[PDB]
Amino acid sequence: ASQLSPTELTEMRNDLFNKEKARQLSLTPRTEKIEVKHVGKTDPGTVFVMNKNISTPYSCAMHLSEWYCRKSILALVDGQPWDMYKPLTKSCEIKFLTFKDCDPGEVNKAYWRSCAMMMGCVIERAFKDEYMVNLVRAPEVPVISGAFCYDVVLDSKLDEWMPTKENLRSFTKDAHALIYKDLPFETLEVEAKVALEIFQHSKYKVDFIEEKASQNPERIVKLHRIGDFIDVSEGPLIPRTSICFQYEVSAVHNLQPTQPSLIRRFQGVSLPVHLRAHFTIWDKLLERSRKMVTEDQ
Amino acid sequence: GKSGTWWDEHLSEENVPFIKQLVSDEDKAQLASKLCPLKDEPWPIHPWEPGSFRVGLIALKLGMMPLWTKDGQKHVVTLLQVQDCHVLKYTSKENCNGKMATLSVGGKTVSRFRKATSILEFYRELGLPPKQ
Amino acid sequence: TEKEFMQHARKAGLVIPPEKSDRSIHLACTAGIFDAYVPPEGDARISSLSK
Amino acid sequence: VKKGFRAAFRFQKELERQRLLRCPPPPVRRSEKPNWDYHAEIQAFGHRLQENFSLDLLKTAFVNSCYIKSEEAKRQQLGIEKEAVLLNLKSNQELSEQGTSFSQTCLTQFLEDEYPDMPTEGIKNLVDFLTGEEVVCHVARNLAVEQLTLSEEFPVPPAVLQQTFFAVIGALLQSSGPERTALFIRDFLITQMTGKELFEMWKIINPMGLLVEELKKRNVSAPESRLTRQSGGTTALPLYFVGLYCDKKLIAEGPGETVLVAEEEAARVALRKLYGFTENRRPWNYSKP
Amino acid sequence: ISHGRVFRRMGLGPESRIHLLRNLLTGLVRHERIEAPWARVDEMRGYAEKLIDYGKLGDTNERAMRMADFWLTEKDLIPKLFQVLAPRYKDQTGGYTRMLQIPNRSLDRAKMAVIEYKGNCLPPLPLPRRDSHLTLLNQLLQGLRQDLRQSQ
Amino acid sequence: TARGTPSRFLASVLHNGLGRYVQQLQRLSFSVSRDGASSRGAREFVEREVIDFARRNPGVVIYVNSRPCCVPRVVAEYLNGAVREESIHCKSVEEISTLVQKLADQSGLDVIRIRKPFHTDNPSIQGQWHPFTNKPTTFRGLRPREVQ
Amino acid sequence: ISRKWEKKNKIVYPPQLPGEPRRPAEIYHCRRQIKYSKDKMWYLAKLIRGMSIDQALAQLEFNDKKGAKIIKEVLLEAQDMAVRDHNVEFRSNLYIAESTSGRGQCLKRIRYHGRGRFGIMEKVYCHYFVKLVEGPPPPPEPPKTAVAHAKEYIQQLRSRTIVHTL
Amino acid sequence: AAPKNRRTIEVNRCRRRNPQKLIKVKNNIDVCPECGHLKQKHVLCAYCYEKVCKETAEIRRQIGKQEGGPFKAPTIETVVLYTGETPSEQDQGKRIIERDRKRPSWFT
Ligand SMILES: [Zn+2]
Repeated sequence: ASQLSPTELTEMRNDLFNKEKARQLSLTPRTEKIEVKHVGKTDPGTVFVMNKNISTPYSCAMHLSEWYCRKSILALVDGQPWDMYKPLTKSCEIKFLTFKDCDPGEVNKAYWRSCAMMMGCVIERAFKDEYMVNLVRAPEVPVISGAFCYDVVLDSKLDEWMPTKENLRSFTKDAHALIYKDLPFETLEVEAKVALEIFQHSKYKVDFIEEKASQNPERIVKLHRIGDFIDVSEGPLIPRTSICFQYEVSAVHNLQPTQPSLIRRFQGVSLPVHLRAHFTIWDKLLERSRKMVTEDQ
Repeated sequence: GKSGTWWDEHLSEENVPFIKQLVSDEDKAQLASKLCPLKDEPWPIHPWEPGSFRVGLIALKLGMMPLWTKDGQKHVVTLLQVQDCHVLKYTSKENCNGKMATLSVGGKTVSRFRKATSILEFYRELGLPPKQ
Repeated sequence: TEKEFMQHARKAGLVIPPEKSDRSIHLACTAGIFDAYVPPEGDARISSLSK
Repeated sequence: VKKGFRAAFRFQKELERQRLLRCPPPPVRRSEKPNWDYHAEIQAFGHRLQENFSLDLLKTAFVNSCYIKSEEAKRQQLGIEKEAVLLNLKSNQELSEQGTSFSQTCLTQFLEDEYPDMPTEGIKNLVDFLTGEEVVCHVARNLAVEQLTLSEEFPVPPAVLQQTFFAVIGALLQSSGPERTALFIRDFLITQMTGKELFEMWKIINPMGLLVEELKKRNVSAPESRLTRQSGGTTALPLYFVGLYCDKKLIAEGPGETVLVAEEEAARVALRKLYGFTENRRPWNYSKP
Repeated sequence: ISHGRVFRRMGLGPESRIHLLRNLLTGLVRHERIEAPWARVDEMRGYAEKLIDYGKLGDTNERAMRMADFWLTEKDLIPKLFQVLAPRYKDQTGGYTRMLQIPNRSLDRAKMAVIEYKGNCLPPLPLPRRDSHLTLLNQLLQGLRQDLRQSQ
Repeated sequence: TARGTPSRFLASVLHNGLGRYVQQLQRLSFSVSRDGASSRGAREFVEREVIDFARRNPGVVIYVNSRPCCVPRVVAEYLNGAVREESIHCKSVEEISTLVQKLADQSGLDVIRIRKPFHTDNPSIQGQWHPFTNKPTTFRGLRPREVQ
Repeated sequence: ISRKWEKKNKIVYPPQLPGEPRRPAEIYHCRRQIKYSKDKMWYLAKLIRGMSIDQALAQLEFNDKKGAKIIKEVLLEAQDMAVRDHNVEFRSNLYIAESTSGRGQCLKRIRYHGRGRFGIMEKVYCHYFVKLVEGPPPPPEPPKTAVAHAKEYIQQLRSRTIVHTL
Repeated sequence: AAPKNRRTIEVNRCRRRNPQKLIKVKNNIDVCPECGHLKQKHVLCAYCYEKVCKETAEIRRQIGKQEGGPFKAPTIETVVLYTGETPSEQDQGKRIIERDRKRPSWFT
């Protein structure tokens, strides 16, 4: 830990991320073939001959049809939800999950994780430079609650203020500007040592990486990026950042008595393009999302 | 290309009656909230002057009926029902044409699911059901 | 006001010379191999001079 | 059919012309076309500008290094020995060096004696423009040195064209007098300045700062900008005339659509007046002493 | 001007319209599922409702007997109407003759409907299911409902 | 017709008359026939006047091909890359001499509508007119109906 | 008769230098002598003109016109041959660049008008031409804004000279 | 009434190429959740309807085989059975039609 400008911190973080991605692309010498089967319901028996650690379930959807690319939000690699731009590794079986499936719980969780990550990206780059803004983590609140949340610790000078409606609308406008540019949710699986060396600064992120690499015997934590923002998240994410259609930030709340310092919780609600609600229903959801949600035990 | 949509397209079998019930209750509560104009903050009430004109209303044509006068004559009448008539907005004398002030008045209540979004925002700010 | 279309064409070859002819098609090659040369299974291992 | 041959020949020629128009072939060198005699072309070139070149020196000035490398590569790949003249082709490098150096010094002397109140930076940028790639390439192409040039890449890349042009200048310098070649570079390079503004060859960035430091050099206190005229300020098509006053005395004026651009134009006008490069200046005197 | 004018002009006259609807209704009673142009199916559905009501009026009712005798042209579906169809809808009041839109007729590109009496031992039609309650919007609305119940 | 044809402005090639005048004609290539009634004027032009023309102007390279042709021709090539081809088919020697002298006299620029037969690069010396020329100023620059 | 659209798939390009754009694949297909009117076919081709392959097939599947299924068949064979012959990996990564109809060879019949008079009936035929380019459909040109309108008006004002003088 | 003058190709293009005469783009089209064969909203899927119609046709052919001749219409309910699938206790009085198949996994 030393003195570093946030801009140079982002540049060095991106450089390390790209170097790791390059070495992951490079340790495989030649193009290898995988026979990924389609265990879905609409196009059964379809096998794709894809490239190892190069091609993606979005590429499989491109082979199938354009509707698959448009509607498929998650993949299922033999048991598990994969984000749409994660290169495939072994000869597997695949199934595409959309927002209107019978059991869309996995895609709901992934969509809310993505929305929380976008909200954190908007928050980190919307405050004065001489305040220290640090992201603690995004609690894995359930969709049945009113909103997704992000925990942020601000510098000591801002332990007495509260953002007003204009500032909240500014946060929503930043979120919509982020939505307007189609940014893929790039993914990466790295080792614990590399994960620590990318961040190297925030003790909150350090303990987050420790907690996320302890339960894995291989000490691997997932890493995701939109544009030049990099966050640590649990579980996969949605392919594109324009999937969200309605996006807002509702309010921010404090939880002081659990720590000498102050941790704020930003809350927000979003609805995808496939599931847009009417003006009145969206107003109802907006009004509910302003309530504090406490699901951490 | 974004497909069209209506209010109850993605709503579930159980969520449709809930949404209808909740929206109707909010509508009725908003309608009942305006029952006491003289207690909220009434605008000053001026005496009637000779060259003065007051506001009208929006009614609904119910039908026609016979009627008789004390001299035995018969006249046909038309029944006009005032369903939900409220004053919506008031423009100043100089803000429309400088000739006369204007009062906008709304008719019977309609559904919020089939109105323009700007109209919905206007009625949300006013705190009243939308008018036909 | 009395005209139709034409050019009835077929795009497949056939065996019409043997139907009736006193001359035959002169061939220059054969159908396959008289007998396949089975290579030794460990030819790569025995790629040296001799054993 | 109709009997005859004249209409058929005419239509065949028309069709050939239309095919050539629709699918034009890539352009080729003039040396690759039928009517070409290189010695006659060189002599006519020398004669047309009314100069007495040394013939061998002109050939040397028209040879290029890349041409020599291509020829030796061709001979070594064909396995044929041609080491009788390839080892003596003696490319135009030194002639180009001499020509470029003398052209720079002569243009500098000309412009310095024509505009004494010019800065060294302004004179240097004027010389850089006049010897610049685009101007010398245009002059060389219009004077037909691109035809006699020997090199690959028939386009004759602008660097190679400029090198050969200054090699011709140096060959004239070696063959004849420095005064003669000074007249040559006058006639074919100074004339390129006609109808051009100073700040179209200098390409300055901060005219106000330049004017301020010029007045500081000249012991002039400071120019204050005042709005001398305006017509329409609340419209989308405004006109402003801003004048620069030094010690309550007007030194320059400039128009613009905005006050800022009007002030910048006034500063540019002041710089032009101070440096003596105006549209009203004495035209260049093309004559003989 | 056709303000408030039900009963579209179908055949070559009112009698032709009635006979076309009668043929469609007889086919529906026989087959439990009939595909035909959309407007004719609409009129025939309106008629099939009241046919089932007349069947529920009772076997021994003379008026119902005459109505069934007119509206069924095969005379072997009248026992069906009185002892299979009417006793099938004893509990329900008016909820039968499900009607759906099928893509289009091939030749003249006519708008086509399918109509079926409910019950219908035939295989089920691909009915349009509503969105599942586990979707994101429905889960948000369910959370709103639970929060409202708690606030009550 | 001008509306049905291209146009250009009056111009020089490389500022010809500013320093030294240079002959814009580069090459003349003649196709003339040994036999053939149509190449008789060209034949006698080559016999007599081509040598004197070449001696008169040495900045022009003249080639004579002498090939069988039904239509003798002259191709004029100019310093600016312009190529012009003319037929000297069944022309007298005086006609051909006038043609070649005209070719040597012209520049390579296109013979199209000339559009305003003068080209000045400094049209104004005392300053171009603008709506504020010939307009007096007011005290403090006060526009009409002002207060201070 | 001319058949030049058929021979546009026989063009062989020289191998690209390594550092070059991808040069997306280019597939031409057509159907000749369709028993349909060329104007009626032009309307469907105009609708299909700018879409991607999947969107065009979707639009043609629910059009109740005789030529809609014909164009759908042509597009399906074009897609199959694009993937099979012209080395297009993603079957959905195709868009329609050119889609047009042309007149075919027709026939003439007698019409027998209501006297000893008559007319000549024409039995109409048409061709359909399609061209698929590998890659996503190009974005539509956005309408020009008031900023662009003002910019071009200002440039028009600035471009004007003093005419018929020096 | 006869046309006084021939209509030009420019006028004809303006008339027959304006947006009122063009085909409109429809946004009712989405994928069928079952069979994924591109149905249209508010309209049944052609693939699924054809499947159901084929099964109904086979069942009706069996009905005609069992019924004998015309004018039969049994006065009892009906139930369709498949390979195995012993009849249930509730469907006693019903007519039984079992053709020969494995029950499709959409008809229960
Ligand atoms: Zn289906």
